[PDB]
Amino acid sequence: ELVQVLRRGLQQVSGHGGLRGYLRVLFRANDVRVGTLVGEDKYGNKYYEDNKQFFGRHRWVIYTTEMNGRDTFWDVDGSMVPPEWHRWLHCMTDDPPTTKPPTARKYIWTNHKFNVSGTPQQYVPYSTTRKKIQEWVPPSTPYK
Amino acid sequence: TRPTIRPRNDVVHKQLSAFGQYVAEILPKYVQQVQVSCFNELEIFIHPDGVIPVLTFLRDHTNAQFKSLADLTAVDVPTRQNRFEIVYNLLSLRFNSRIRVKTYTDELTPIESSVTVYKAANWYEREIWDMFGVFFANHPDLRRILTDYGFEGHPFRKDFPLSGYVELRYDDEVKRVVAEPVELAQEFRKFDLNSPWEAFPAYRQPPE
Amino acid sequence: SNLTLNFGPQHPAAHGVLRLVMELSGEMVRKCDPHIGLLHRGTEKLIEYKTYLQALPYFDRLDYVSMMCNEQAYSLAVEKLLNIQPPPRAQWIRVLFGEITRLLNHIMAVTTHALDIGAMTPFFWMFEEREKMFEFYERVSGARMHAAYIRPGGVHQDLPLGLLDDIYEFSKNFSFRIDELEEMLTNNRIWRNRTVDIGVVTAEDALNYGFSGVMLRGSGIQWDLRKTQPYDVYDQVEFDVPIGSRGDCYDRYLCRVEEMRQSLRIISQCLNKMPPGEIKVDDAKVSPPKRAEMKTSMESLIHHFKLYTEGYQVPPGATYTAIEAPKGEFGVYLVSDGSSRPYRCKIKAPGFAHLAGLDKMSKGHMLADVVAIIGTQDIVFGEVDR
Amino acid sequence: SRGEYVVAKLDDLVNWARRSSLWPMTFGLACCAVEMMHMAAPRYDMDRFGVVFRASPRQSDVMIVAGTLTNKMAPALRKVYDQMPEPRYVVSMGSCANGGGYYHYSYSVVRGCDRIVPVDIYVPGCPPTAEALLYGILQLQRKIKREKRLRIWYRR
Amino acid sequence: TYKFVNMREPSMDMKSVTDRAAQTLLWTELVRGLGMTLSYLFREPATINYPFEKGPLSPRFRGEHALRRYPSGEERCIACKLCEAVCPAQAITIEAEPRADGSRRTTRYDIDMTKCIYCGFCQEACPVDAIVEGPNFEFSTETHEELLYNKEKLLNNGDKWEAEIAANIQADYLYR
Amino acid sequence: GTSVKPIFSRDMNEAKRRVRELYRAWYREVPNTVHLFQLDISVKQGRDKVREMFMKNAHVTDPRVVDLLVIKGKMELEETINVWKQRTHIMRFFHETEAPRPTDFLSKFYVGHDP
Amino acid sequence: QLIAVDEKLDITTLTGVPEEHIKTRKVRIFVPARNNMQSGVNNTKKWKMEFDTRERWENPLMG
Amino acid sequence: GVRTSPTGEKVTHTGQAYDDGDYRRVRFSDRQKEVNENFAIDLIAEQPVSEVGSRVISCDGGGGALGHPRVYINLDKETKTGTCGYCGLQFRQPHH
Amino acid sequence: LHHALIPHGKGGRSSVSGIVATVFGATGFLGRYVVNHLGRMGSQVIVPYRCEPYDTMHLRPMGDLGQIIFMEWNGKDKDSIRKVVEHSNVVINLVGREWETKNFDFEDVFVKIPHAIAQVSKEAGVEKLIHISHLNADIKSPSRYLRSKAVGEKEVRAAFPEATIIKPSDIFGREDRFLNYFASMRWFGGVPLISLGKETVKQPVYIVDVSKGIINAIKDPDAKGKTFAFVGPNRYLLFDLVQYIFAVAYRPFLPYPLPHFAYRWVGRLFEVSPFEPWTTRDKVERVHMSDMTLPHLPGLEDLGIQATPLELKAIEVLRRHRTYRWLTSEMEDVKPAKTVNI
Ligand SMILES: CCCCCCCCCCCCCCCCC[C@@H](O)O[C@H](CO[C@H](O)CCCCCCCCCCCCCCC)COP(=O)(O)OCC[N+](C)(C)C
Ligand SMILES: NC(=O)C1=CN([C@@H]2O[C@H](COP(=O)(O)OP(=O)(O)OC[C@H]3O[C@@H](n4cnc5c(N)ncnc54)[C@H](OP(=O)(O)O)[C@@H]3O)[C@@H](O)[C@H]2O)C=CC1
Ligand code: SF4
Ligand code: SF4
Ligand code: SF4
Ligand SMILES: [Zn+2]
Repeated sequence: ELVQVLRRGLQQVSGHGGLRGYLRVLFRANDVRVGTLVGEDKYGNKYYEDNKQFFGRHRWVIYTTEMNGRDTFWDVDGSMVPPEWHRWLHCMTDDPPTTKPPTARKYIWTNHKFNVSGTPQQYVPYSTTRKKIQEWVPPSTPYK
Repeated sequence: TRPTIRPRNDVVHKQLSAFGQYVAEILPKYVQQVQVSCFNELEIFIHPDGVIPVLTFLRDHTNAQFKSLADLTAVDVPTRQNRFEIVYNLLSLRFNSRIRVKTYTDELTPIESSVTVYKAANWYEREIWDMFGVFFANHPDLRRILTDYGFEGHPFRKDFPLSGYVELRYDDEVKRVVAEPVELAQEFRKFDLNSPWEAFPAYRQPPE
Repeated sequence: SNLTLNFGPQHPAAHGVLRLVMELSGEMVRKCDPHIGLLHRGTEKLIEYKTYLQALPYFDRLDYVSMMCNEQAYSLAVEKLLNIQPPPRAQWIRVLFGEITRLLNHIMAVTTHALDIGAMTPFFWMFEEREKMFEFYERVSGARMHAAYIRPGGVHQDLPLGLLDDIYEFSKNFSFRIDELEEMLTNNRIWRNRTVDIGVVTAEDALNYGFSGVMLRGSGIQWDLRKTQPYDVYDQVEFDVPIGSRGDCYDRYLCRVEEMRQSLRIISQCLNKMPPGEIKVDDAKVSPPKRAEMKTSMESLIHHFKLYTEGYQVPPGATYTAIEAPKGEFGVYLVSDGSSRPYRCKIKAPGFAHLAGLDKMSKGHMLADVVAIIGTQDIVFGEVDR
Repeated sequence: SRGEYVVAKLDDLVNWARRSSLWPMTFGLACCAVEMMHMAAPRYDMDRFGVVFRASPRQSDVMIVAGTLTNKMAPALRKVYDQMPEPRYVVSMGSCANGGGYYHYSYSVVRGCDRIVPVDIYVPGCPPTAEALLYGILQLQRKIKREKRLRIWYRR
Repeated sequence: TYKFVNMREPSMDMKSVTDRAAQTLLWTELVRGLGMTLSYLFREPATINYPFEKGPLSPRFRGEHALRRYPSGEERCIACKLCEAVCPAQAITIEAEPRADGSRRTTRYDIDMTKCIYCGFCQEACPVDAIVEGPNFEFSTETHEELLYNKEKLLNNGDKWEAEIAANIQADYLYR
Repeated sequence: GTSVKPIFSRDMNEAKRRVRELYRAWYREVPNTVHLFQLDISVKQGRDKVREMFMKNAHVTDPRVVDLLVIKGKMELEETINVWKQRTHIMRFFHETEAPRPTDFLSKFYVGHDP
Repeated sequence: QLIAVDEKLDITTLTGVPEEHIKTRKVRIFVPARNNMQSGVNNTKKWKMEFDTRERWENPLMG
Repeated sequence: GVRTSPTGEKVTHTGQAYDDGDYRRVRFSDRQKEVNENFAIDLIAEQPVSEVGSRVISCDGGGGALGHPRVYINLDKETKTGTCGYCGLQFRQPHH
Repeated sequence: LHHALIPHGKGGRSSVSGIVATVFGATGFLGRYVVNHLGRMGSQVIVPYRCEPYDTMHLRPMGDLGQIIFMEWNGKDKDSIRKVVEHSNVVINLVGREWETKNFDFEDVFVKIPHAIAQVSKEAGVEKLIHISHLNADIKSPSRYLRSKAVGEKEVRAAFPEATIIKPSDIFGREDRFLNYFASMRWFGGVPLISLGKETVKQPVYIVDVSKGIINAIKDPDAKGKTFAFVGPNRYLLFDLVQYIFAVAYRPFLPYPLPHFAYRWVGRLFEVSPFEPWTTRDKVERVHMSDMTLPHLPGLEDLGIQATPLELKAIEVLRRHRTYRWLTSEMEDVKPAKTVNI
């Protein structure tokens, strides 16, 4: 029984792409589990499943190392997940976007964006309405 | 009329009317009115001088035994000469009943404190004094309970503005929290929601 | 001269916003003076400026450990004033989620009391169950705690198609968690020494000081609102009321644990007896119509418009409606003037009366005893301060 | 250059040590603190990130304003913030702490804790979920990682 | 119907007194508590690996607001101001006027997210499913001003989260 | 008799005597307040502030109103003595941060519309 | 016993209102006029007291 | 359908843009102005007009209960199409 | 007046004052007070900063939402200056250092930077410029600080002819280097004074007075191209001033005379610090130099400011330097110092 769990650990080491891949996933995700690859994102994220872990650990994402413009080898966050995989990953549905793709609309963003707070791309509020009162303009010609 | 309408209970209505008559008979000196609502709640309107007697009766009489003071509060009605209305809600565990006693006062007339009858009143009366400015005579310790230290005015009064008169901020010149006249980036937007058509004909008032 | 000490508001055992001014002789407590209002938000005055539907989330935020119960009390008051009746399935849903809310509140109370006394471990064990119940809340409403699910005509939406099974799965296992908690605390001599004969209150003093709920039943007073004045369907469920004998912290702890067990019993009964039908009163002048009717029917659209802009009018009157909330007797004195906005709303919270009596219970006790007494009263200052 | 490389490395080390050991003051006000309690619960386990509550402000690195700030409480909040040794950070949790929320027009409520103390991260919600607060805490960590104190000192 | 919780007295048998004395002298209850802690030590923890794993959610979840469109790309909002009237926090501000084509459309649609209580009354009131509460909850900012949303920001939120908002609506509109 | 009952005092003389008692208590308390709260004001400044606060209600002629004012002043003193108030509360009496509002017509006309 | 106060009722010093909002305020007491868009008369029964309109300006942020 | 202001600022679909002398543009320095790129008026203008063989048509915006309240449009005028007051879709009878 | 800039409100936090002010050196001693006063009335404040943004946190609660905007800038880059002054109608210059770093000397922070600011503001359409110099600034002083101050003052005047120049003298306040500097030398046993400080006269001025004077000069139409001197109501001998400082702090006063060369040598020794120096040679020169008297210049009383005497404000700075025994002592207990008044 102990030798079986040791073999399972060795299999986990081997199944991540050798020692380099094992160390990469251990230092990035703080986890070394192996699951079936559900899908691959448009931005490089990978989504894995394993139904033998309990509810909460049965789905996970390994984030990409390079999002729109920044290096996300170390700095990753939850806002990097596109909305379809956002629905799959938070267990709002049992259908991955690979098997049940979302509806296509011309106005839907073709490029997901993470939380851009603290960057030059941050949203700045302003009044969207036009000027209420128009002032009289004096004539350009002298009066006397 | 069955599914969507709350059912009636005439037995409780009769019992509450009988007990209201009983209380009015026993205390003619202070009882001014007795009512039973359509959902079986007994209300007793009394003169302000009968707060201590009536409550004591309701707590100590063998047939009343209203041992619990559920709630004590005030209501502000500016159109009345006696602006403030003092409401006592009492619970009787022996007879599994609830009663309500109402009296009145204004800004300058003190109300006798009921701490001797009910200990629970001690904070409630304080709260009334804090929120409406009704003074309670012979209170063991009557002071503000809910508002900030040095707060001026009584917020639960109807003429008190919703956002108050002062607001707080930290000032670095004096290195402390300061109070300034209130200023709002967005003023509260008052809505006129009342319909110009009558809703309940049963409550129509004589047109003078 | 005694030492004067500020206990809180920034204190782990002060529950956030309590300023207990204590006069101490050594460590003996000579006087307790609770300064409150550090969480006074002026809820009642704000309610005076909203419609009846708009005032509902305030009751969520009142006692933020028992949300559906506050919603239920407010809804019962408004239904009594409106002379309407919720449908039976709505009442069963209300009682089920009220019992779940009682479980949540009792977990929070017992675990925080143990943490204050020093037992840090059961907090983590029971907050996972609290998380699962938050999941139930979110599945039924979309919010983990501030649901606003219970409305003055019934409930907002129907249960999702797989929720009853998950509730049954949680309930069939919660008893072992209670058993582990009791193994941790019930027979421990340190726990008993910290709690036995601490904060002893007599039955008469409890009645006069305005106590309610466990604060009464620990002294031997055989009282419970769900048994004596049942409101929704509580007359159709069988459960037992735990009664104390010594009036101290230990008896109240035992009463709360047994009340968790009885809530499990009631939850089982509600799960078995859930009936079919509609979830809100079939009166479109009070409850909004369905979205499909609002987009097809002229009357439905008009009533949707008027209900979500002005609201329904409540006939003039005044009521006092009380329920057996997990912390005691939670009441609303509601005054309507015939309009679509409440004229006056006074909230009666058991924490107010229980805290007003902390000085009486703390006489002849030490600082740690006062910490235990604060823990045993189950005080949340959102409802105390309002 | 050689000195700038050294100060950059020291900046990295100091920022890593500061962001990996964030000790919030055991400070909560209202409903939101309950969700904060769920962040320390086993499911999320803020301890596993290096985040532990400590009662004394002198032993705290971050203040999380979780709940409504009333006019009565504002001096106390300012006092416990001033006694925090530097560097110190403030996280605003929920609508009430952000801008007043459901009591923005009340007479006794401070319209946003940024009137009292400077705020680093604004976590929105009523209440924010424990995941939302965890996201805010990790965002604060990423902000701390971005600060360059010794680089700026060296260029003075 | 009531039961007693603490009305049991113990047996005075010599052997029972001996067990009580042994418990007092040898601390058997404390060993039982230690055993409970030890049994918990060898269980699997309930911790999830955030942010690589997320807590479960529901289609009914209320989070960051968004303004939606019709399939043609036309905005759904018609400036009825029902959401503005129902908002318990007065967090919505609306200004409208006839558009260049005569359509009834807003010129200002602002939501103060530091006033919003995230109750979802606005999306219940809306007759055309224009304003919704989305599934996003990870939108913490570094400044207060970033949480004062205008119409451009809300329309961008709708365009960004539509693929998920529509699917969530599809799974719950039959309960509404 | 106008059917009005007193709070404590029956005529203006008793109300005036209660006012004098409260004023004496405040005058005695001022130095202790300055020392305990560590205020940057003189004892003379605090006593002048007390005198100003008392003179702000010098126009009252109703004994009941004077009684309620004395009761409120007693609560204020009890708050100050027990250190329930903080330095911020005590210093709110002076309005150090508020910019003085001009009182003449021309300045009001220049700044805005308020009378 | 009664003390027979024969003065004019004045609670100004007890309400805590700043003196600016007592002396320079002008209130209007009136029965509101019927909304000319509807024929209902239920909003013209009671008397209303309101205050004089003061200055409203535009917020530099968000307008 | 975004256009550029003479100062270089993007113009929103509501038509708002700060003037050259307006100091409030300073809020966009070192940052950006948020402008939604999809203009609803231009998007709805691209939809073809629907030919129907009845005097009165019905519109619910599509999707059944997921659209807008159902309304009925008269199409008796031959010089102008019938427009939905919610969706903006245009309907007409066969002419010419 | 550009309608968007027309004043509105009651002068509070949410009001509009019509002022768009770029405050250089707002992260300093005087800058925090100036920004606080500007944000009190509801002014749009633009803070150019070069330090770590953490060091600007205290400036954030000083304004309403959107009324304080922080932008990065470089002193030697004119594009940064143009970026930060493009939309402003007032520019205030509070940049200065009491020591020379390896990157900026006295003529870099007092001549080059003020001249660049003034020139870019003039060519960007800025209407009002406020420049802070020293009271004792002149091109023949033994202090390089004051010589650079005078050169920069004349260069700023050349670049911005209608600029307002303000010349304070020894500002004292909570975060000052005047009262704190003399209170902190108790740790060296004695107090070294040149000629026992019996031949030096100082006229310190309150920080709040200087900030109020700057704010008043902003909204004074007649103060376009004038030069102001901001001095306190009382002139003290250095010995009497330091003795009063030690009396308020309740510390033992043990002064001793130190020759000029020895004190200059200790200043040079302390100058070697890679951090902020405890004292410098220039600091020694400025401390033991008498304050100039310029009666022909307008003062605080011409801007409506009544200068606050040191006696009413020394306790708020020096109470931090007391021990626990004397921590609660009052203000009028310390017998105000002797004044060399006329
Ligand atoms: C001699 C006494 C003084 C110095 C004492 C030093 C003691 C030993 C040094 C400690 C070693 C630890 C530092 C490096 C650990 C960083 C690990 C790595 O992952 O960090 C990444 C980046 O690396 C760090 O930025 C580098 C930090 C240190 C850089 C160089 C170290 C300089 C040491 C020189 C000390 C000499 C001083 C001598 C004084 C006399 C980003 O990780 P991060 O994402 O955030 O956290 C994990 C979260 N996940 C899950 C999202 C991935
Ligand atoms: N304090 C006094 O006694 C009186 C002051 N003086 C003058 O008054 C002005 C302000 O006084 P004070 O507040 O006390 O000075 P401080 O030293 O306290 O602050 C100086 C300000 O100027 C900035 N600054 C300094 N050097 C540079 C630089 N090379 N590049 C960019 N910014 C820089 C600082 O920014 P950072 O924090 O990033 O370094 C800081 O914000 C100064 O010009 C001073 O010369 C007039 C008479 C005396
Ligand atoms: S934001 Fe909402 S949940 Fe949080 S404290 Fe305020 S009211 Fe309570
Ligand atoms: S969720 Fe509630 S508070 Fe927020 S905008 Fe909608 S209605 Fe208003
Ligand atoms: S979002 Fe919906 S409810 Fe609000 S104004 Fe637009 S259409 Fe009306
Ligand atoms: Zn349509």
